[PDB]
Amino acid sequence: QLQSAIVKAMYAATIESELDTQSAMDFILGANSQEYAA
Amino acid sequence: QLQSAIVKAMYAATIESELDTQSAMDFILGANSQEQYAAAPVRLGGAKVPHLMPGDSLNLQTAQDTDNGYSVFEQSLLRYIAAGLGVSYEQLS
Amino acid sequence: QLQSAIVKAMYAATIESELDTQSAMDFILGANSQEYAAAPVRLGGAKVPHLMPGDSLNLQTAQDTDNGYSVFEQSLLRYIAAGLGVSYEQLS
Amino acid sequence: TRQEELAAARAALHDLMTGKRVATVQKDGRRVEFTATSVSDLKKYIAELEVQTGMTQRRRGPAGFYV
Amino acid sequence: TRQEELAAARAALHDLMTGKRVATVQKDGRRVEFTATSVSDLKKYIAELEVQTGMTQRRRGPAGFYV
Amino acid sequence: TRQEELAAARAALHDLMTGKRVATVQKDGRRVEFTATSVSDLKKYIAELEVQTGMTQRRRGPAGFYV
Amino acid sequence: TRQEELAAARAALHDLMTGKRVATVQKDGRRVEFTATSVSDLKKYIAELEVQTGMTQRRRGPAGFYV
Amino acid sequence: TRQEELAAARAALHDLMTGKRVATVQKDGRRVEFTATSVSDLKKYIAELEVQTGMTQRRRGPAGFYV
Amino acid sequence: TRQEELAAARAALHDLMTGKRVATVQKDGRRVEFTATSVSDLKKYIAELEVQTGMTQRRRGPAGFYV
Amino acid sequence: TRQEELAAARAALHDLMTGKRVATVQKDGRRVEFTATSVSDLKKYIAELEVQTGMTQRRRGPAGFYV
Amino acid sequence: TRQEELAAARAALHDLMTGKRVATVQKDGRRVEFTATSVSDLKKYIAELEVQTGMTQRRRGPAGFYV
Amino acid sequence: TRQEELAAARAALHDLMTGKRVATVQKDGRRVEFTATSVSDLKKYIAELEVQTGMTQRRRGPAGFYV
Amino acid sequence: TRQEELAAARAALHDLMTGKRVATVQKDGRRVEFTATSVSDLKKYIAELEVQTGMTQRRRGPAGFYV
Amino acid sequence: TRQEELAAARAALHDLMTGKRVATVQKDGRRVEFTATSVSDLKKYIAELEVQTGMTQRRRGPAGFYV
Amino acid sequence: TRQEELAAARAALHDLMTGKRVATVQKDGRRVEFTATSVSDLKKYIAELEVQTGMTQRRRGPAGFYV
Amino acid sequence: DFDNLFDAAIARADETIRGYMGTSATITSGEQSGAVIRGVFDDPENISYAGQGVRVEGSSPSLFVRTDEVRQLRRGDTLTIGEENFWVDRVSPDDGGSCHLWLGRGVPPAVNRR
Amino acid sequence: DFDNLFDAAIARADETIRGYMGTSATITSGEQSGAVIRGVFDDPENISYAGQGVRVEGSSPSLFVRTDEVRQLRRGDTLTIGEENFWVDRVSPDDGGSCHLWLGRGVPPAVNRR
Repeated sequence: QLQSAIVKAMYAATIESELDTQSAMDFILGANSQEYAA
Repeated sequence: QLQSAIVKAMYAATIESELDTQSAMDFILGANSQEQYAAAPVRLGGAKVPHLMPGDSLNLQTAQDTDNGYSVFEQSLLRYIAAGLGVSYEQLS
Repeated sequence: QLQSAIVKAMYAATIESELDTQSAMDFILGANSQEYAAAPVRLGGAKVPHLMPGDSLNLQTAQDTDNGYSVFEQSLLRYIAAGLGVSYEQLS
Repeated sequence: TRQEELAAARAALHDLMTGKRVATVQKDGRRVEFTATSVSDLKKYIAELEVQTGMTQRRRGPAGFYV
Repeated sequence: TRQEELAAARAALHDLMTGKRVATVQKDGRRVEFTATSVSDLKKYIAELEVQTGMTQRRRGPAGFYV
Repeated sequence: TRQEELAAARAALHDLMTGKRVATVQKDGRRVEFTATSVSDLKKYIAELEVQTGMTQRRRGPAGFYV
Repeated sequence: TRQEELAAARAALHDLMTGKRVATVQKDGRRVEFTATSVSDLKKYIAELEVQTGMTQRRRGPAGFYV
Repeated sequence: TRQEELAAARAALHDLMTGKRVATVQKDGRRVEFTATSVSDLKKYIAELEVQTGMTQRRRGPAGFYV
Repeated sequence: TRQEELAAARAALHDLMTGKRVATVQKDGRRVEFTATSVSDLKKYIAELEVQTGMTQRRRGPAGFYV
Repeated sequence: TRQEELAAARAALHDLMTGKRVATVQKDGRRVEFTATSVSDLKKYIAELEVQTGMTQRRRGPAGFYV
Repeated sequence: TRQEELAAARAALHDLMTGKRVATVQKDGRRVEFTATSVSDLKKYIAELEVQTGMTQRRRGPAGFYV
Repeated sequence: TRQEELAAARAALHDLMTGKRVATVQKDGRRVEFTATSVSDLKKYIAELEVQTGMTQRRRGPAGFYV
Repeated sequence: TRQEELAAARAALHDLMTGKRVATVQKDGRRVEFTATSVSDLKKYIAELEVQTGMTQRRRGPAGFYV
Repeated sequence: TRQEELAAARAALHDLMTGKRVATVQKDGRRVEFTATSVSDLKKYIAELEVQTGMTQRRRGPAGFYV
Repeated sequence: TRQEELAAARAALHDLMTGKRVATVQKDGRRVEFTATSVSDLKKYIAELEVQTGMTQRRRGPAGFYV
Repeated sequence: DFDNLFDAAIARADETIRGYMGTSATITSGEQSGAVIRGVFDDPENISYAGQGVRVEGSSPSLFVRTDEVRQLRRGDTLTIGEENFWVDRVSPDDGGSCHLWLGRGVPPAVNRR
Repeated sequence: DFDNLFDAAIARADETIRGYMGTSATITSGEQSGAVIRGVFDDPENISYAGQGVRVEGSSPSLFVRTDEVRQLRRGDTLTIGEENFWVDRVSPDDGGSCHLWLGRGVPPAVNRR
């Protein structure tokens, strides 16, 4: 039960788009690709 | 009821990609970085908001309350046997 | 009522897939098919699956196991208490 | 005959996917039509027969979690 | 005679799936069109008679949990 | 006459399922069309005719439980 | 042969996109009618064959947060 | 004429649900169209007609219970 | 003029239900088409005209209850 | 002059009800079409022109209660 | 000059609902048609022109209550 | 120039309302189609144009109350 | 040219509203079609265009209150 | 190549709005068909192009308040 | 080849929006049509390659907030 | 069976319509001699005037048999349709799955081969 | 290849129809000599009467194959539709993606050129 709470709480948000995965974070979730882990 | 409680809580979420499993979790959940099947464990970091495209989804099941009348129904049967055993209910339960 | 409570709880999840049921267990409920009572499943972590399109993982919410049954006994127990004369609270 | 069945259905998807599935063909006084199957349904059919045949693995069993 | 028509039904599914389910055919003043079914209805239909016949297992008695 | 009625329905199912139940036929000056019925309707009809007729058991009563 | 269809599909995507996806070409006494698919599922087919193709990276492992 | 019309209706239902509810008939220079009905309505018409007719038992008065 | 009216209407219901309500007729230049009704509306029309006519009781009052 | 259409419309209903409301008639270049009206609005038109005319009582003032 | 249109409207109402609002005519090269209005709006149209015309009261106002 | 179309539109409504709104007329080899609107929109069109025209009072500001 | 655009649009709205928006016109071998717009979009197409022009006050601001 | 195509598109809006958007144009044996687009998106293709061009402002930065 | 791909898309939007998306052509028996495409998806298609190609920045990221 | 994908499809087309339309044919004489063939019969009209008025109204029967079972029928052989008899005059070549049989009436006229 | 964006479309349709009906055949004699050609074969009817009556019912084969294979054919050369032999008589002009082939039957009649 404790493990389930972790994962269910862990994936907070989600974004979908036909755009590039790297590009989406740049234009949606701020990102720092201007300067492995996504 | 105890086993049903586990399983109903044992499956937190699901993913609905039409790709392969190995690519799906490497794009939606993470994992990979293997050493050299049992799929792949996922590190419990934080946040981890995934990018998606149409045709895929991440749905986490709400499951259901684990005591939907169980405890109160438990008391009733306990009262029943408690009278049968001739001992006070509060002592037995 | 207790017997009906058992069955409602005893079935928790369902698997819907045109795929063969053996592979369905393997790719959804973990399974250990590498090893006719179908197949057991080891209890572990979350094991989130990757069901293909056209599949489902419905979880049956069942229903309140005591949807008034205890209260209904209260009325019956009082009535039967009158028959035996002994006070209800002593009986119950 | 699964292996060629895999090839046939997979090719049947591709030509349909771009432009090349013939819904019907007409020569003067002699034409035939074929029921136009969907695209989603075929992929389930495509997905169905590949796993049941001797084709290699394409999906694994859920995914655990570790801290 | 279940098994042979079962294979024929399976064949018809394959024919229908890719391109071969002929809906209508036309000659000089001679045409006929057959009724067209869905795909899922056939899929459950073929599933119906494969279990009733003697072929191998495709269904297992639910699943239990051990720890 | 239920037995042959079932047999006709049995035939009328499989042929409809694959390709054979003809909606209509045209013969350049003479043509007739027949109303098309759902596959579900056949299965219901064939089942209820099957249970009422003299053939053996198909479906038993409700299932019980025991520990 | 992945690049063949991959290039063909994207070319078909562009072809279908502007004006050129022809569903039927008619010459006197010769009608050939192709089927047509939506843009979305067409992109889904695009979305699948390239990722299983060993081309450049196009996906990333979610997104973590740091204060 | 209860028995006669009931038997006629049952036969009509049988042929309709199998293959033979002639929607319209055309012979060059003439054509007629018989209207098409549903199947559930025909079945309930059959049921009410037979229960109205002097035939045997078909229904039972609910059901009781006993430990 | 109500008894023959109801008799004709019931016959019309029967023939429409079975096979025999022609909607459109045509004789190589002369054709007619009739508006088509439903089945439920026709049946309720039958019921109301029958209860209005001199035919005897058919529907009784509400049922009581006794221990 | 209210009973004439009362008879006419009522006769039209039965004409409409059974088979006879001609939707349209064509004769080799001479063809006219009549717009169709459903049975419901027809009957609910029958429902008032007779009550406003000298037709007998057909409605009663609610209903009382007494133990 | 409103009564005649009122008379025209109700006259148009009666024949339109029974059988006689011509949707279109045909004279082998000289054919026309008209837009078909529903019956609901027509009853509204006749109603609104009915009250505005010099005709007397038809619908009184509210309703009293007393013991 | 508000009076002319005010009368014209209202007359157009009445002509449309009964039977006379022609949508197309086909002389031999010469046909032309006029698209038609609804009636409520036309009715609204009647209301808005007349009030903006120097017409008399047709609406009253709310409504007072007195015991 | 906005002012005459209003005049053109206002005129186009009117004749369309009554009967005079031609959907299509055909002379033998020469037929053209015109897309028919809705009314509400056209009505607002009037609205935003005249307020855009120097036309006089058509709408005012929000209304206040005072005791 | 932005302002002039905007001017053409703006004219096209007016052309489509009133009566003149040619949908299908037919000559003897030769005819072509243009696709039909709704007004709103055409207005969108007008509106959003105004912002991205260097023309005059038509939007203001929200709206504050003050007692 | 993205730039010309983009350039073709640009004209594809503009010509389709105004009047020039040719649905079909007909050269007296030599006729062809094309599958119609929506406007949003085309904008979506023209959106994705715009940023995908080496074109300049067109959409920045989030938005800050300071008092 | 044949590199068409269409004829085999239309082969199914003819057998059902021949089942659904027309009757059986009881061929007599000829190399086939006693045999039964299914086909669709129709008898259109034809009036010839010859001289001033010599109207000789008759009919031209047709059968539309399937070519597989009517090979080497030849020409002089007759045929009984139900209760009445005819004699074949022309056998058309197959359209792909079947052909047309043109029937005379009464006895076949002589031979006149030599 | 074709400066019309339509010829490729219609020619591709020509590939489908020939592949979806009309069998395949091979050539005998002529420049092509042994070569396999797929088209669409059919045989209508044609009757001539000549004198008082000399009805000579025959056929009229046609192929409708794309032009590229059928180049340098001429007229004297023969061919066979599988088991049955024929011979080219007339080649229709290119439609745009194909052409029709008109066949005789049996041996081509002489030459009679010089």
